[PDB]
Amino acid sequence: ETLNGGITDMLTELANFEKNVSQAIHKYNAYRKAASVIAKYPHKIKSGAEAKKLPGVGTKIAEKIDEFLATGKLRKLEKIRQDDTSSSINFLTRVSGIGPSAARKFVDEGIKTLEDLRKNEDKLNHHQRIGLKYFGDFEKRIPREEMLQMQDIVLNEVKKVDSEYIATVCGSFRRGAESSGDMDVLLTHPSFTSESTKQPKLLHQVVEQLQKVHFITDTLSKGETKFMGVCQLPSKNDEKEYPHRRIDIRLIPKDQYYCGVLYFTGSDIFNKNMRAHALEKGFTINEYTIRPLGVTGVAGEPLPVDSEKDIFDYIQWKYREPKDRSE
DNA sequence: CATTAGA
DNA sequence: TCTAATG
Ligand code: NA
Ligand code: NA
Ligand code: NI
Ligand code: NI
Repeated sequence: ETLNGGITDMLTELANFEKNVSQAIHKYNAYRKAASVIAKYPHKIKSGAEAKKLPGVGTKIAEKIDEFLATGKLRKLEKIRQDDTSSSINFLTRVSGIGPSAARKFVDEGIKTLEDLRKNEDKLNHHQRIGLKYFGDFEKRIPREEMLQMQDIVLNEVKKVDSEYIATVCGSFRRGAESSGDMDVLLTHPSFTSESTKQPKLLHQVVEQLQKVHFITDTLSKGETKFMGVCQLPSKNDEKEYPHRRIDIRLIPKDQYYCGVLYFTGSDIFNKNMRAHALEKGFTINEYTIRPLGVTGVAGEPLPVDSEKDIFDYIQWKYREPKDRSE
């Protein structure tokens, strides 16, 4: 956690670089497992060899580990850290909709910078266009102050179109989070569950609604169960407008909401932890259900959940207010 | 770990 | 269809 720091960080930088700039999944895949066990390692890694003894530690990484131990740096790391080609991929990548593949290809054509990107806005697809469009706001964190306003609106409409709708702004926001990076709305309605053959309009309806009044301003992608957009608080009595923000809404079969809800609320840790516990207590938990553990090894059987509580009850835990879903 | 675009 | 991208 700190004894192993610098080693694991460089190990990560190393990996990142392979996976992006280059296309070396393995190398990249290599660096991480390494980066992983060395972090679990309980003692100060004092030398290559010492590390090397690890699983996942080859001579290659060892080699690097020495050089790093030896001198506060690493050349390849210094060289990569400098490299404009590589530097660039690192950047373009930020743009919403721009992955590494694309990052590499733009770079090859010479689009390095943002400006470059604009001039060739033609080469960019919708998503990416939008990305480039809201580049700045895409980066800004959302204040819960605003987080609250947004939520106020969304629930308001959802209700309006259908009083039967169930919506939950999941995420950190749900966890008190002073700030948040983007809104996640979990949707479900009673007339949509595991079996009942869809009702696409169900998603569609509300979407309309939300753009209707001007909350949704664009569509990143919209399909029958997952809307992905941009949205924004009405600019008041002017002098101050609101930044464009990423927002996702997903429809769910009412017969899986709470797991789903549980699930997105997280935190990552709250999850696994709640996850490892449901296990001893004879169960299995995942993004949509909870199934009693069968002795024969495994077993199925979706238990009936009517709220986040039911889930705990099941695994017999303490109802954890989201506030304290932190770990 | 899956859903949507795209080409 | 595959392959990319976001979550
Ligand atoms: Na080894
Ligand atoms: Na990106
Ligand atoms: Ni998100
Ligand atoms: Ni989020």
